[PDB]
Amino acid sequence: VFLGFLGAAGSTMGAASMTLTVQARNLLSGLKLTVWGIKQLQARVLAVERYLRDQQLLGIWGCSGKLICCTNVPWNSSWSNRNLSEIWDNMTWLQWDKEISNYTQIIYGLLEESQNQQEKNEQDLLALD
Amino acid sequence: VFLGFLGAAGSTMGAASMTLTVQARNLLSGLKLTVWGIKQLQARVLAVERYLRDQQLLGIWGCSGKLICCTNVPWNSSWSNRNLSEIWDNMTWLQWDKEISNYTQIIYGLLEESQNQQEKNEQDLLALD
Amino acid sequence: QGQLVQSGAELKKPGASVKISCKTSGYRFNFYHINWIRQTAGRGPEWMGWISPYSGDKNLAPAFQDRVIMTTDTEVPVTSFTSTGAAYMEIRNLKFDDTGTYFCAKGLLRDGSSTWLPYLWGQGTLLTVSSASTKGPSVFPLAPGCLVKDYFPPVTVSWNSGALTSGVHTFPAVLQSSGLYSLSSVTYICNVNHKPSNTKVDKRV
Amino acid sequence: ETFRPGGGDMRDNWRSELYKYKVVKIEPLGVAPTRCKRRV
Amino acid sequence: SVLTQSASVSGSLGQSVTISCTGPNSVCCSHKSISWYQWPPGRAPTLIIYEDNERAPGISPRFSGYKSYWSAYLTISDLRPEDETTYYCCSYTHNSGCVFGTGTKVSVLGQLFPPSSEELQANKATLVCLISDFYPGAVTVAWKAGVETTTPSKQSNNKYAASSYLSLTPEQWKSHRSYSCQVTTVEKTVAPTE
Amino acid sequence: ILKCKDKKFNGTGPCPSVSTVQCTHGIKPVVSTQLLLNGSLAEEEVMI
Amino acid sequence: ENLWVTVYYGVPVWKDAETTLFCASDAKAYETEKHNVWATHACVPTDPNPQEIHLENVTEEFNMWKNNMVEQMHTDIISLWCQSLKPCVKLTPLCV
Ligand SMILES: *[C@@H]1O[C@H](CO)[C@@H](O[C@@H]2O[C@H](CO)[C@@H](O[C@@H]3O[C@H](CO[C@H]4O[C@H](CO[C@H]5O[C@H](CO)[C@@H](O)[C@H](O)[C@@H]5O)[C@@H](O)[C@H](O[C@H]5O[C@H](CO)[C@@H](O)[C@H](O)[C@@H]5O)[C@@H]4O)[C@@H](O)[C@H](O[C@H]4O[C@H](CO)[C@@H](O)[C@H](O)[C@@H]4O)[C@@H]3O)[C@H](O)[C@H]2NC(C)=O)[C@H](O)[C@H]1NC(C)=O
Ligand SMILES: *[C@@H]1O[C@H](CO)[C@@H](O[C@@H]2O[C@H](CO)[C@@H](O[C@@H]3O[C@H](CO)[C@@H](O)[C@H](O)[C@@H]3O)[C@H](O)[C@H]2NC(C)=O)[C@H](O)[C@H]1NC(C)=O
Ligand SMILES: *[C@@H]1O[C@H](CO)[C@@H](O[C@@H]2O[C@H](CO)[C@@H](O[C@@H]3O[C@H](CO)[C@@H](O)[C@H](O)[C@@H]3O)[C@H](O)[C@H]2NC(C)=O)[C@H](O)[C@H]1NC(C)=O
Ligand SMILES: *[C@@H]1O[C@H](CO)[C@@H](O[C@@H]2O[C@H](CO)[C@@H](O[C@@H]3O[C@H](CO)[C@@H](O)[C@H](O)[C@@H]3O)[C@H](O)[C@H]2NC(C)=O)[C@H](O)[C@H]1NC(C)=O
Ligand SMILES: *[C@@H]1O[C@H](CO)[C@@H](O)[C@H](O)[C@H]1NC(C)=O
Ligand SMILES: *[C@@H]1O[C@H](CO)[C@@H](O)[C@H](O)[C@H]1NC(C)=O
Ligand SMILES: *[C@@H]1O[C@H](CO)[C@@H](O)[C@H](O)[C@H]1NC(C)=O
Repeated sequence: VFLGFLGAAGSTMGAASMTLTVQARNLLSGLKLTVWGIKQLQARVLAVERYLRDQQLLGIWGCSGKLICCTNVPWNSSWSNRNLSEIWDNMTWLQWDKEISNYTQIIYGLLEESQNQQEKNEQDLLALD
Repeated sequence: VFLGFLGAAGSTMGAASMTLTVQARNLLSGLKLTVWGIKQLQARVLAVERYLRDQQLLGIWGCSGKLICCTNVPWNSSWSNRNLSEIWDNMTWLQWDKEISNYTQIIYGLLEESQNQQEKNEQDLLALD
Repeated sequence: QGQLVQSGAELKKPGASVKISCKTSGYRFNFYHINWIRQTAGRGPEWMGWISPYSGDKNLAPAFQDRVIMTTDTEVPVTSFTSTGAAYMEIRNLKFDDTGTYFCAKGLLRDGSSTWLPYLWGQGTLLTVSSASTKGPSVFPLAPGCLVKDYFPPVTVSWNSGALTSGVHTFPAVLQSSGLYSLSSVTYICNVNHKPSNTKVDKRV
Repeated sequence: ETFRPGGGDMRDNWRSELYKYKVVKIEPLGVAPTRCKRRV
Repeated sequence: SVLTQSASVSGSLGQSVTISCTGPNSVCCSHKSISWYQWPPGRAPTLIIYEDNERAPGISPRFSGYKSYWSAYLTISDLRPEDETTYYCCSYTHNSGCVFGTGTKVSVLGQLFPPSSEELQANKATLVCLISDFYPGAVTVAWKAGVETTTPSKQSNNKYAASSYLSLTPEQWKSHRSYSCQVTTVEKTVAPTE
Repeated sequence: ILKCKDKKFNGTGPCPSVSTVQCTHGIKPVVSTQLLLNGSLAEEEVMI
Repeated sequence: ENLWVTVYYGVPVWKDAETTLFCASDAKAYETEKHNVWATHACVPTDPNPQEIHLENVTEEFNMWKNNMVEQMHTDIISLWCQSLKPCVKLTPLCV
C-alpha cells in the first residue's frame, strides 16, 4: 500500500522501515515587490540547507545510497541495552530517537572516522594491483 | 588526533591525506526588514554554489565517493616531473596546487572523458548478460 | 513498564453473572492485547481469550465461546507515549467449576508471531461460586498480632493505616468443617478490611 | 460569577482558528542496531 | 490437560536442571512455539522464555530453552533458593491461543495463642498453633490432652509455614488441666486456668 | 503542519486522532474585538 | 549476536520548531482584483486537491496558547496593514 507521507509515524520501526522511499520523496519539493516573496524565499532556502545538511553527513559516511545502510561500527551496549525483536516490533521511531538523542552526536563522530578509515584502507588495496 | 579545520595546511601531502574528512565536514554549514538579511543570504547561497560546483565535477567524474579516489588517466609526466616520495613527504598541498594550477582545467577535461567513456563501456557488458 | 490493577473479589451465586474490570496505567493501552486467564484448583491454569483494544479483535476458546463477553473502553492519553484505559470481562453461566483466581495480562509485542503473548499481569481477582452467604470476620487481638476467625466470601491486613509493615507475618487461612476460612497475622492498630461484606475494622492490640 | 466581553489583544482572533495546528521540523536521520555489517 | 510436563524434577544448588514439555502432534511441537512461565502460587506469574528461543526482558542469562521436534526443554543453570516453585509451559502460534501444561514442581536440593477474653464472652475457645520458618515443607501436627491443620505454604523468604487450630468449649476450659500442640519434634502446652 | 482531528479538544494536551497536512484550511483574517465572525464552527457540543 | 549500527534516511522523526511560513490562496482570489485584494498580490495558488494523511496510533500534545504560527500571522497582518497605506494619499494639509 501507500499510506502516504509520514503514514507510519506511530508504527513499529520494522513496519516503518518499509516506507522510507515515501518520506524521502516529499522532503525537498512536494511575484512583484512584496513581503511574501522573501517569506517564501528564506523558507525555500532553508529547505535546501536542511536537505544538504543531511546529505553531506550521508556522504562523508560510508553510504551515499540514500535509503538504508549498514556500518562497521559495533553497537555499544551502553547506548540502549534493548533487544532486536523488542525495538523492531515494539517501539516507534520517535520513541527510539527519544532514547538515543543523547548519544547521536557521538555516533556521528564514529561513523565519520570509520568511513575515512575504510577509504584510506581501500586505496592501499587498489594501489598494489 | 583531531587537529581541527585546516590543521594540516602546512603539512606534507601524505600527512594531510589523513584529515580529509574534517575539512569536508566544515565546508557547508560549520530577522526583520534590514540589510544584514541579504548580507547573510547572498553569502548563504554562495556557500551552496561553491559546494555544488565541486560536487557536480565529482559526480561527472568516476567518483561520487566524496573522499579519495583513483582514476584511469595516465599521469602525463610533462605536468610535474617529480617523484612519489618527493611530493607526499616533501611538499605541501598549497605548493602543489601552485605547480599544477596551469594544467588543472586540462585534467578536468580528461577525467570527464574517461568517465563518460567508462560508463558507456560498462553498459555494453551489462547488456549482453 | 505499566501497572495492571483489577477490581475486587466478589461472591456470586451460580447462574448469575459477574463482570471483572482491569484498569491500566503507564503505557499505550491500545498498543498491546489484553488476555484473560483463570486458575481453578481442579483443572489448572486456563486461557480463555484475548482482545485487541485498537481494532476490536477477539479470539475466545471453544469452552468459553458460549458464556463469556469481553468489552474494552477507549484510551485517555496522559503523554505522547502513555495512556490509561480499562478492560472488562463478563461471565454468565456461572458453574462451581468457575471458582478460583482470574488474571488479566498485557501483550508482549506489536508485530510478529508473539504479539498477544501475556507478559505483564495484574494482581488477580478471587471469584467464589457458592450458595452459602457472606459472613464477616471476627477479628480478635492476639495476647503477646490479630486473628481473623470466621469469614466466607480473602482478607487484607495492614497496621496503623499501613505504617508498621516491617516484621509482619500473615499466614494462610484454614478451611473448617463449616466452610469458613480463618487466618492470623503477627500505637498498634491492625486494619482488617473485608470488602465482600463491605466492612472495614481497625483493632488495637 | 458574572462574565463580560473582552478583547484588546487580537492574537486571540487567530488562536480561535490556529488552536488545531502546530509546526514540526523533520530530521529524517535515524540509526538503529541490527546484526548487519557491510563487507570490506 | 493435553500438554504434559514432568510431574516433578529436582536439582542441587549451583547445578542445572532440565524441565520437559511434551504432548500430541496437534499440540507439540511441529509448527508450534513454546513459552515458559515462573508462577508462584498466590502471586502473579512472570514470563521467562518466549518463542521457544529468546529470554524475556530483564531475565538473567541463567535460563535457556530448547525445542526439538517432539518436546521442549528448559535448562536452569546455577540454581537459587528462590527458584523452588512451579514452572508452566504453553504451546501457541500467531493466530491461536495458549494451551497450558500440567505443571512441574522444581525442588532445589543441597540447602500457640490462648483464646482472648472477648472470645470467652462469645463464648467459644479456639487455640491457635501457628507454624513458620521450616524446611522442607512436610510436617505433622498432633494434639494431646475441632482439629484442623493447613498445608505447608512457602513464605516470602523461601521458607515454609502453616497453621493448625483447635476449637474447645468453655466447660472443658475449667475441666481440663492442660492441652498440648505437637508439631513434627517441637511441642507447646497451655494450662487453661487464666 | 499537524492537525488535531479530535472533536472535543480544548487546545492543550494530547490529541488521540491526529493527522498531518501541508496547508491549513481557509482562515479569513477578520478583524473584530468582542465577537468572532465568519469563523469555524465547533463540532457537536460548543467549545470553551 | 554482536550488533551493528545501520543508518536510516526517511524516518518519521520530527521535533517542534518554528519557521517562516508562507501564504496560499485559491486561483479565484488572484482573479477578483482591480488591485482590490489587499494581500493576494503575490500569493501561491493553492493545490487543487489538498491531501490530509491520517497518522494512525499517533498521539501528539498540542498547546494553542504558546503556538507561534499565531505570532507570525498577526505580525504579518500588521505589516501588511502598514505597507498597504504607504504609497496612498497623505492628509497632512488637513487638520485645518
Ligand atoms: C496501529 O497500532 C497497532 C499497535 O502497534 C498496530 O497493530 C498491530 O498490527 C499487527 C499487524 O496487522 C497485528 O499483528 C497481527 O495479528 C494477527 C492476528 O490476527 C489474525 O488472526 C485473528 C484470529 O484468528 C482466529 O480466528 C479466525 C476467525 O476469527 C480464524 O480464521 C483463525 O484461524 C483463528 O482461529 C483474526 O482476528 C485476524 O483478523 C484480522 O486480520 C485480518 C487480515 O489479516 C482481517 O481481515 C480481519 O478483519 C482482522 O482485521 C487475523 O486473521 C496475526 O495473525 C498476524 O500474524 C502475521 O504475521 C506472522 C509473522 O509474524 C505471519 O507468519 C503470519 O502468517 C501472519 O501473516 C500479526 O501478528 C497486531 O496484533 C496489531 N495490534 C497491536 C500490535 O496491538 C497497527 O498495525 C498500527 N497500524 C498502523 C497503520 O500504524
Ligand atoms: C540523557 O542524559 C541525561 C543526563 O545527561 C539524562 O538525564 C538524567 O535523567 C535522570 C532520570 O532518568 C534524572 O534523575 C532525576 O533526578 C531527580 C532528582 O530528584 C528526580 O526528581 C527525577 O525523577 C529523576 O529521577 C537526572 O537528574 C538527569 N540528569 C541530569 C544531569 O539532570 C537523561 O535521562 C538522558 N535521556 C534518556 C532518554 O535517557
Ligand atoms: C604556468 O605557465 C606559465 C606560462 O603560460 C609560466 O610562466 C612563465 O614562467 C617563466 C618562469 O618560470 C617566465 O620566464 C621569465 O622570464 C622573464 C624575462 O626576463 C624573467 O625576468 C623571469 O625571471 C622569468 O625567467 C615566463 O616569462 C613565463 N611565461 C610568460 C608567458 O610570461 C609559469 O611559470 C607556469 N607556472 C608554473 C608554476 O610553472
Ligand atoms: C455562516 O455559517 C454557515 C454554516 O452553516 C455557512 O454555510 C455553511 O458553510 C459551510 C462551510 O463554511 C458548509 O460546510 C461545508 O459543506 C460541504 C458540502 O459538500 C462539506 O463537504 C464541507 O466539508 C463543509 O462542511 C455548509 O454546508 C454550509 N451550510 C449550508 C446550509 O449550506 C455560511 O456560509 C456562513 N456564512 C459566512 C461565513 O459568511
Ligand atoms: C562503549 O562501551 C564500553 C564498554 O567496554 C565503554 O567502556 C565505553 O566507554 C563506551 N564508549 C563510549 C564512547 O561511550
Ligand atoms: C602528454 O605528454 C606527451 C608525451 O608523449 C605529449 O606529447 C603530450 O602533448 C602531453 N599532453 C598534453 C595534453 O599536454
Ligand atoms: C536479548 O534477548 C536475547 C535472546 O536471544 C538474550 O540472550 C539477551 O540477553 C537479551 N539482551 C538483553 C540486554 O536483555
